[PDB]
Formats: sequence, structure tokens, C-alpha cells
Amino acid sequence: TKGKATVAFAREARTEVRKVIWPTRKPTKDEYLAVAKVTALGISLLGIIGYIIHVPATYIKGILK
Amino acid sequence: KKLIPILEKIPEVELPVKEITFKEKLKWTGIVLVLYFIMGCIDVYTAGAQIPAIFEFWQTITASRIGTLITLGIGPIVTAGIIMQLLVGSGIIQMDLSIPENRALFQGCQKLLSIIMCFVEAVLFVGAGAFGILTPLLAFLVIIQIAFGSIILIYLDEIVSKYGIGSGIGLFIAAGVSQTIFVGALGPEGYLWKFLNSLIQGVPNIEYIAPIIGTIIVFLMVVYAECMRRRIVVNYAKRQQGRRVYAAQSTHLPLKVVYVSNIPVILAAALFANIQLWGLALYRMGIPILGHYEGGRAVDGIAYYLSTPYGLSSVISDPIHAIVYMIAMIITCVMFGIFWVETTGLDPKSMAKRIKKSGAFVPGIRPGEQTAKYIEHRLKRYIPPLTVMSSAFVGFLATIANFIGALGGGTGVLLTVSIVYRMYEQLLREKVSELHPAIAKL
Amino acid sequence: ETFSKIRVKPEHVIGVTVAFVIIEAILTYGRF
RNA sequence: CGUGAUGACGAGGCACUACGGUGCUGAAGCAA
RNA sequence: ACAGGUUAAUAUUCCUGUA
RNA sequence: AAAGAACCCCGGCGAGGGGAGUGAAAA
RNA sequence: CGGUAAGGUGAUAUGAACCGUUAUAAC
Repeated sequence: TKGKATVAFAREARTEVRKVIWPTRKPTKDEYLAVAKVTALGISLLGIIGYIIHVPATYIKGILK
Repeated sequence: KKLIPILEKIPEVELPVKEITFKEKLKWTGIVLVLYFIMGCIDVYTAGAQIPAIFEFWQTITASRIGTLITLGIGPIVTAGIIMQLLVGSGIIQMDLSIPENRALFQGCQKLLSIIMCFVEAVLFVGAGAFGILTPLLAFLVIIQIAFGSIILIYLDEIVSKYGIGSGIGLFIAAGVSQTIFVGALGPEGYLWKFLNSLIQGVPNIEYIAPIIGTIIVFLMVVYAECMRRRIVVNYAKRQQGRRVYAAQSTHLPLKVVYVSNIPVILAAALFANIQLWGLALYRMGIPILGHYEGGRAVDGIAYYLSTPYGLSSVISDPIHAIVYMIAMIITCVMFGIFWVETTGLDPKSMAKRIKKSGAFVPGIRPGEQTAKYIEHRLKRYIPPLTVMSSAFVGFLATIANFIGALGGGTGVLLTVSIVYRMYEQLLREKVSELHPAIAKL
Repeated sequence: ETFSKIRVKPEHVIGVTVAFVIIEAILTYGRF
């Protein structure tokens, strides 16, 4: 029983911290955007490489199917 | 005693204690990446050029691509890991890894099973009618190639894992999703065009651009996190000098937010992956234990209630269906998450050492930094949630990320975005370790 | 570490993979 | 002396543990 | 303004019970 | 003119020192 | 209020953040 209570409390106590941790720039007129940048940049490379390697052929497999 | 005999027969990868330059870890990774994409271009040798649509549900988490030399993809490896976490998780086979024994036991063992699940899935796939023509002869041939391709990955993972950057799996998944996006949106039968063309044709189709939006929205959302750092610290430290770089210092932060539960959810989604597969499989090859599929996927049964709704647009026409899934996923997440504890996870024990040195100590001077050295409980406490939180947090997000639905896979995009960032970090911790040949633990 | 009594150098797995490709890449396509 | 207090504390046990130590419980608890 | 209790370090100052 | 000696070695992640470079010169 | 100006936020004092390059930078 108690176990559930503590678990429920921890979640609440955490939600409180999230309130204190923000000010800065919520988080910063450069931070957030960063993640999206690096993240998108990375996905672009992996995605681009797949396209160059992908499609390219599909044109042959179909033109010779 | 253990399955050590055949276990010792299962090859491994020669890890050189030599100099593996950043440039080389990089160039290595890349070679793996391509052999992957490439294998995803090659169809499996099979006269029956006719295949029954596809399983729009397994590909994403599996990083596979049905009909190709990797039609099974990471699927096995994940399955395997799933069981282990299940056994070694629900105590069923209690193990205290600590010793290099249990550690290398849990591992080596799982690895094997991965090859077991490698073939099983193969057979199960064809047996689920993934290709249409069950020519016992031809069927056999296929299975061969199939599971053998997945094998190559298992070893390609090993390579990356000890010769390059990031992780095979992690990579692979991101590899697939990214492509699935760049191609789906811009490739041959690309959507951006189908939409663009539809505009020119004069009959603006909101259904061609739709899925593309779905993906932006998700990406933006999924990203939300990994930014809730928390500028803090800090300590004091001391030591010379000094002209420019001298005055004592320490370490800053914060670091980020999310990830940890990266492998956990990969397993939850993967569980469902082996259900829709295992149900259809044990459908057109037996009794409707799990559910009545028909039409390819499932339209009733455990299977039905446990089939992710995404693809193009969110389905409202079945509220209850939504509710269950969500809750179903949520809990499954909690699970593998807990099973990740009994095993291992973002630990304070480990952060202790390293958050108790940043500064000095030493003899020369009086640089402070008491920290620290007995004040860890402050982490395990503030910690718990961090990763999480979870089976509803991440798991929730992931799920809702699917209702919304997006290209590549709402959930897939998620993992990807994460994997990609944890992959950026990897590229930095490296760009630096390529200077001070020592601090390979700070 | 690993109890794998056998050691395999990556250069191999890579080349072994270039194998699967060539085989099926021609075993299938290039019909006749 | 009542009450404060069918409360607390409390020898000792059932637990984890880094080995600094920490939780659950709990007898008697009066008189000359 | 007393008796318990508590901090690595405070104490008829903090917590409790009772003034 | 700080270019105030990267990096390597002994030594107690010492003291001190030997190389290596900076410098016209580290006489 | 006047001069002056591509440079500045006194020193040990670096860094950090900023202010200015044309007439409310600074002196």
C-alpha cells in the first residue's frame, strides 16, 4: 500500500521542481532550438544518405523489372 | 554450469587495444550505415514477385523493410533482449550481474537467443504469409536469406559497437526512420510532390501533404524535451594560477533531459511488434488464440486492441480502442522500465565518483570541494523520475505521438530524435577525448 | 568481456556482407 | 497527585546496507 | 519557559507536549 | 616581444630534475 | 552643456557577458 503513496508523492515532488527550474530562458533563446537543430541536422544526414543510396536504384529495379 | 560450449562457439569481434582515431571510428560507422541502406535496396531471391502488401507496424521498431535482405531487421535482437529482461526481470531467474560472470552470462546468453530468434522470426514471418507463395522449397530458401541478413546486422552492430560511434541498433533505427522520411516525402512516389502536383493539377489534396505535417508536429513535440536541462552546480575547487587558464574551477551543466528509458520503450513497442506478428502467424497457421486478422492485419482480439492506430491520420471512430492501447502501452512501459532497474540504468552509483573530484583535493593549496564523498542520496532521490516517467510519460508520448500519426512512425521519430541526439553527444565526447589521452571516464 | 573462444576481425564480417550482397544482388536480379 | 500521555521513549528483535550507518516493530516501565 | 527530541556543527532559540 | 617552456621521462597524480620545443640568447 | 572619437565596460585581471564604429560607446 504505502508503496503506491510514496510513488504518487515522488511524482508530485518532481512536478514542483519543474516549476523552479525554468526562469533562465524557458529555457533559453538558444537552448531548445539547439536540440531541434542538432536533432534535425542528424536525421537529415541519415535520411539524406538513405535517399542517395535508396531511390537511386529503385529507378533501375523498375527500369529492369 | 551453463550453455558455455556452443556459447564459446559463437564468434565475436576482435577488439584492438590499439589507436582507434576519431576519424576512424567515424569512417567505420559510415561503412556500416551504407551496407545497411544497401541491404535495404536488395530484394530477397524469390520468383513470386507478388507479395501481400506489407506489415505497416513492424518495420519501424525493427528497422527492417519487408521484402529485402533485411526484412527481419533488428526485430530478433530486440525480441531476444525482450525475453531476457522478462526472465532476468521478474526474478524468474534471479541474477546478480556484478561479477563479470552474470554480466557476461546475461549477455553471451542473450546473444545466442538472438540467433535463435533470428531464425524463428524468419520462419514465423513466411509462416505469417509475408510473401504469399509457401512453396516448401522456395519457402525454405527465403527463410535462409532472411534470418542470415539479420545475422549480418547482429555482427555489424558488434562492429560499430567496437569500431565506430554510437550504436548499431540505435543507429539502424534512426537510419531507417530518417530515410523513410526523406524518401516518403521527397523520393520517387514522394508525398511532397504528390501534393505539389495535386496543386498544379488543380485539385488540392489535403491528404498528400497531411502526413508530412504529421511528421513536423511530432518532431517538434518529441523534441520538446532534451532541453529542460537545469542550469546548476557547482562546487568551488581551487589551484593555480594563473595567467589566463589558472584559477580553480570544476564542472557545470546541466546536461539535458530524457533518453535513459530509450531502450525500455524500444522493447515495449517491440513487444507489440511480436504480438501482431505472432497472432497473424498463429492465425493463418492454427487457431485464433490472439485474434482474427483478415485483411492482412487484425480486426479483433488481443491483437486488435493492441495495434497502433497511426499511419496517415488519427482514428476517432473507435475511442475505446484508443483508451486500451494507451493504457496497455503505458503499463508495458512501466514494466520493461522496472525490469531495467533489476538490471541496470542511469545510476547515481557511478555519478558518485566523478561528482566528488571536479576541483582538486590534493596537497597543494586548500581548494574546496567537500561535496560530496557521502552525499549521494541527493541523486537517487532527485533521480528516479528523470529517466522515466514514463510507461505513461515516454510511453504515453510515444503512443499519443502515434494517434497524431506521422511519417516514419510517430514513435519511430521519437526514438530517432533521441538516438540522433545521444549520437551527437557521442560525437562530441569523442571530438574531445581526441585531445587529452586519459580522461576517458570523466 | 566475452566467453567467445573464437575471435573475428571486423574486416571479415564486412567482406562477408559484401558477399551476401553480390550473391543475391545477382542471384535475384540480372535474371538469365 | 491528576492530566498532559490508549502519546513518546524504550532492552531486544525482523531488514537493507556504502559500512558513516540507516527502516518495521516493541516487553516491563512499579514500590521501599 | 519548562521537560523531552533533533544537527557533522545551533539550542530554556529549531520540532513536540505542556506553560 | 611572453613567445612564461605543448609533449615525453624519473618522482608521492609531490619537491626537484632530465629531454623536447620558444627565444638572438634559458651562459 | 562643450571637446573628442573607433573603439570601449578603472587596477592586480584574466575570462564572462555586453556597449559602440556618423551626430547619447567610452574618455
